[PDB]
Amino acid sequence: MRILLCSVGTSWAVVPEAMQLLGSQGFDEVHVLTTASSKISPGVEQLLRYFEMHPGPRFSISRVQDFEDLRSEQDHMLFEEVLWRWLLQRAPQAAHRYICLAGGYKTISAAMQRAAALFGACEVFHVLCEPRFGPQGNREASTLEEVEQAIATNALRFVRLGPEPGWPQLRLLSAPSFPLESTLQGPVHWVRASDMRLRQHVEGVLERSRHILAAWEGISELPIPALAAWPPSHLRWLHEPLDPVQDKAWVQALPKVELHCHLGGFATHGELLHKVRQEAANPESLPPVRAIPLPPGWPIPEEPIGLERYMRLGDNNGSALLKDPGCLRAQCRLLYEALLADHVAYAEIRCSPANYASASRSPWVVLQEIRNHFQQAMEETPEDRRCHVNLLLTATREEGGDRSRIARHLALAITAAEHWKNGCRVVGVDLAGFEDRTTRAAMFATDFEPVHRVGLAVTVHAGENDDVEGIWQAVFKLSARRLGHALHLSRSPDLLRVVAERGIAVELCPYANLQIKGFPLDEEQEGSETYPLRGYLAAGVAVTLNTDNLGISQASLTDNLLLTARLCPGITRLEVLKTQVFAAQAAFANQAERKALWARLAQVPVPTDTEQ
Amino acid sequence: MRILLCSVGTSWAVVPEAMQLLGSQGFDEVHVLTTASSKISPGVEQLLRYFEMHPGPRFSISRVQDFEDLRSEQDHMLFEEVLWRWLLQRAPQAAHRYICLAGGYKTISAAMQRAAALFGACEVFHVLCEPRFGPQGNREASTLEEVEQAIATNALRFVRLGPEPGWPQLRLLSAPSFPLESTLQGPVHWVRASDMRLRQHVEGVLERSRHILAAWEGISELPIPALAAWPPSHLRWLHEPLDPVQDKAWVQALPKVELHCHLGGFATHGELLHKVRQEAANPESLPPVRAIPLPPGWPIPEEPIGLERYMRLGDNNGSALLKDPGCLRAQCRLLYEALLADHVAYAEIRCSPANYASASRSPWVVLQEIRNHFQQAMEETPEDRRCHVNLLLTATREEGGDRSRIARHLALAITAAEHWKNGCRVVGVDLAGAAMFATDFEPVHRVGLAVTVHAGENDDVEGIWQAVFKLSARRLGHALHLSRSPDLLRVVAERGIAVELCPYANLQIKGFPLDEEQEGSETYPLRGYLAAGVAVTLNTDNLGISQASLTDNLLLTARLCPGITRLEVLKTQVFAAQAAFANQAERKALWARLAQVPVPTDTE
Ligand SMILES: Nc1ncnc2c1ncn2[C@@H]1O[C@H](COP(=O)(O)OP(=O)(O)OP(=O)(O)O)[C@@H](O)[C@H]1O
Ligand SMILES: Nc1ncnc2c1ncn2[C@@H]1O[C@H](COP(=O)(O)OP(=O)(O)OP(=O)(O)O)[C@@H](O)[C@H]1O
Ligand SMILES: [Mg+2]
Ligand SMILES: [Zn+2]
Ligand SMILES: [Zn+2]
Repeated sequence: MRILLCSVGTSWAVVPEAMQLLGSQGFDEVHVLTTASSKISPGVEQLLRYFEMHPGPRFSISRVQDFEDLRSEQDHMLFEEVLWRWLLQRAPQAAHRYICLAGGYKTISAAMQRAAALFGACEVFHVLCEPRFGPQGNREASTLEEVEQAIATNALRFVRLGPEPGWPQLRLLSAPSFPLESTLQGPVHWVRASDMRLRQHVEGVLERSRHILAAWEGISELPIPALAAWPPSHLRWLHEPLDPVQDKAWVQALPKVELHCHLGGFATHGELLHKVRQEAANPESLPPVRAIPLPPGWPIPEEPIGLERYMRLGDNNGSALLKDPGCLRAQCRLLYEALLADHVAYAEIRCSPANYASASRSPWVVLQEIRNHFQQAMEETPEDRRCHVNLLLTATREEGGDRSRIARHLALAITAAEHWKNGCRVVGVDLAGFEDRTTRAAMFATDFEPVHRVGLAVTVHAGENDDVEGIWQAVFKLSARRLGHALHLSRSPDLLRVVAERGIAVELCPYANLQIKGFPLDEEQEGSETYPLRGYLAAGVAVTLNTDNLGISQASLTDNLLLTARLCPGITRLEVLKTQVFAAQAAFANQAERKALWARLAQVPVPTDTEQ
Repeated sequence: MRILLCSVGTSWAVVPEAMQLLGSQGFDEVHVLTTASSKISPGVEQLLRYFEMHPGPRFSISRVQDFEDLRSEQDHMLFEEVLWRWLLQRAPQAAHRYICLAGGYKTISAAMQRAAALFGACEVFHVLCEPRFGPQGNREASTLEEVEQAIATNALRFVRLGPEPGWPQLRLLSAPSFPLESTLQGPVHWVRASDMRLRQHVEGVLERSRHILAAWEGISELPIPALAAWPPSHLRWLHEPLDPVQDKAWVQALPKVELHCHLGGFATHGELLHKVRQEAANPESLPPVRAIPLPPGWPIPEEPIGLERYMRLGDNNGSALLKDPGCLRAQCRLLYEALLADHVAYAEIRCSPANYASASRSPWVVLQEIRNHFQQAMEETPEDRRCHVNLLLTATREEGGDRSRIARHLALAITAAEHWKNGCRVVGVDLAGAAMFATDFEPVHRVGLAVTVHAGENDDVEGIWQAVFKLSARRLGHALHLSRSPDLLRVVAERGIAVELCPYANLQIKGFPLDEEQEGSETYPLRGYLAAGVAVTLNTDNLGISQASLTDNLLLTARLCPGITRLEVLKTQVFAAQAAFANQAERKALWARLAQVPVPTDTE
């Protein structure tokens, strides 16, 4: 089976001439598309007559209604937009198509040759008749007799350039997808192009291909393989330094991952603290709102305020408050809205249910409510806009240490891990207060064999400190898989290798680290006191950027990603985009949750200021 | 610059008119391509006349010295070759390239257009002149005076089609790569094409670029990202089950990673055993060659012979022979050339230097020599086929309670960890075996050494638990009973711990059904581990006792695990590449070797 397709200009003999390209085998179905010019209609009748005679195969004559003649580029494109549509309907496949570019404009033959290499074809050929006919014998065949003279006298030359396989994304463009309006004005199919959709599709299938092939070299330096379809000018933008003020609208739209977030430090002051209190189940046991003054310049202080002072800023929330069932519900719902305004796709919230247990509300009752308040908010959100929330139970700070309180949280986490197997889950424990030397014994004095034997992951909170010996015991004694605020790894080069090669992730909180211990800002060169984010990446450490306390720090996740530009000199926009892939791998998520998080991470927003 | 390329034929006024595309500014140097036909010569003389009477931009006239009239596609093939090469010489840049497809045959314009669509161009226009000239005012301006009036009277209408982006890997082709010979028969540069490289290097690019696009979406499933450039038939042959008869040549040519290989069990008998004894420094001390019979069916025994009988099968080599300084070189060199013949790109050899120490050669002297016998062999191999060898020290539990050997090996590994920073390195210790939990393996962890633990012959699930969390093992050897504990099989996958599996050593020790029509209750746990997300690696263990190379071990999986595909054998190599104890420099060099996957030969 073989379709024939050719363009007809002012000479119609080409169509009967191409009929002999296969000797006497001909074509199983021929088609002719030409213009609406008044000089073409006269040739239509001749082909109709010649189609009336020798009517072996099926015939069809079509003319572009909206293309009289070539006056401007708008005309060629108009006919170009129709050729592909007509080329799909008449020719459904690419292995049966045969094309001739004899009749038509020099820009119409170019529209025929190009059109074949895009949707695939079996062959493209040309015809050239000897000018040994007509009066004086110095002209080519122009009558039904002269044409048959050259047909029977071997006066036609066929220049067959060769077949075209076609591109992969265009061999499935079916004509029904791009309908062509055909009018039956007798034996002529006058066609009209409804929309320019097909052209807007091919230009989108060949534009994306050229971008992928230009990025098939650094495809291993790209954290997200979906960045390949990005224009080369955009990929050069991605490789330049981050701008904290120009990229705010790009970082704010990134699908991010949260791994370090305390539930009790969320709404500590401002319009949010007063909103949590208004939800109290009994607005009579709420303690008086203290007056905790934020240090000057908050969120960016003038000097570090130490860890002890940093905790005290969250005294209007936490253990006091949220013991009320109504105020706890508000926190678990006002916090999920924050994770939706940051475009966070996966979050692990750190909670201490034993801090919220009253005489009638056991730690399990509190933990069961926290899980169900996030699971309801998760279910009331579209699957494409839904932030997945998992829970970590915290072995708290110096408030802990007692044997009768660090093993109650471990038992609570073990029971919860086996309880919920879908939706919001308890995925691990957070050994906070690990930097407390007194509580250090309590952490190593308690057995963690049950925690590891049930599949719960351990993350260690290496807060403000300089004891590199604690990090060694966290990796090898507690089998921790993540490290919190490990800001002095570069000092011990031998420990930086162990962390990098073993795959332990490091949780860095830009704002919390700046407000507690302080770091140089905007320095033109990397010195000795500089933030270690860029040194960890060079050493092969899987670093992640988190918020820690959305309320105490007064900075969102976007404000933490932007501060790295002013905190690490030279950090690029592919570096921040790379920490989101490290976080996705450091998350204590199962296969189902990971597969849903990579889909969200593979939707990096396109930049807008890629013009210089 | 605004270089312009013009094609000419029986009409020559196109070039003088095409030069007006830019208006009064014009071009800086317009170039013309022409054939060898005599009929075009009158235009050529007129074209030179126009150029000489219109001085300015560099004017060049080139004729196709091997094409005179369109007769067959052979002429067409020769036209494009020169055309592309001609366009690669007269117009180097893609922003200075202005092309006019008017002049020439009907197939010439397509080549002038298609070629632009492949190499790009600033513009490929089309100048049309009003037929208001000639003696009767009916023909297009043909003479010198008519062309001027056509330009002067604005009888020109240029049909601009647009610029051309081209293709990324094709928008770099320079002139010297595909040169040309221009015979100066006067002001005309008669050009000709020597070879056809500019049509085989181009036609093949679009072949590879369509494979990438087709297989790009189906990516992230290929362990090696470079496989996307494979033909779809090849990329679909990769997803079919392995066939350990027809694939003995593709598996043999694969770059492989060796993570479990014992030095002392290499040349245990046969021709290799005598080539190690033959090089002994003190032939008067070589022990007599004990008679050790191999169970019938070796390497495939009719029944599992257990571990105790397996060890005794290699009693003609090892500490018996390796205490000789000369026999320790043949072992280290006859072993490195066995990995070269197997295409191994990175290997970790397990040795016990304390078993070869005499009263004059301390364990450090033996290790000092083993390291330099591998480093010397590595440096004497080209850096293209060079297998990088690292060393693990095996601290085997002894059946005397004698833990002095354990102490010497652990101290030796810590000492050698800092000594060597390049070339062959001691990268970890092998805990081939409660005492180790009282051994205080912390010091090896503090110096950066990795730990590998052989899983005992018993189904000691509590043993694999303590290796992961007490010994902090990063790899597990012979952990065939992981599926027993569903919670353990999930901890191993989530922590990224790798499992070292030896298809022959496991078959000849425990025994597994072979070529069973479907998965059963006593099948090799390869596919079960892979499905559970466990990082699995296939090794040789003892290349001498087992009598099988790394290639044979990979093929035996086609029988132990029915339905295993050829993409899985590549996954095990990527898992090994990430489970290796190599550093960044070594890992970077190993990824380059892995990326050179051999291409399937049948595919049909
Ligand atoms: N620095 C921190 N370390 C650990 N958990 C913290 C920290 N700050 C806040 N939290 C979170 O707060 C919750 C319990 O602590 P909470 O905020 O109630 O503090 P507290 O010590 O009980 O008293 P206060 O009311 O003065 O804050 C848990 O979610 C815990 O994760
Ligand atoms: N498949 C196996 N399973 C367990 N242990 C093994 C296996 N293969 C070898 N071993 C033991 O592991 C250690 C590896 O050391 P190696 O084989 O290089 O030494 P050797 O020179 O053969 O020692 P020997 O003096 O015992 O003969 C030895 O104890 C060897 O017996
Ligand atoms: Mg031995
Ligand atoms: Zn914290
Ligand atoms: Zn072993």
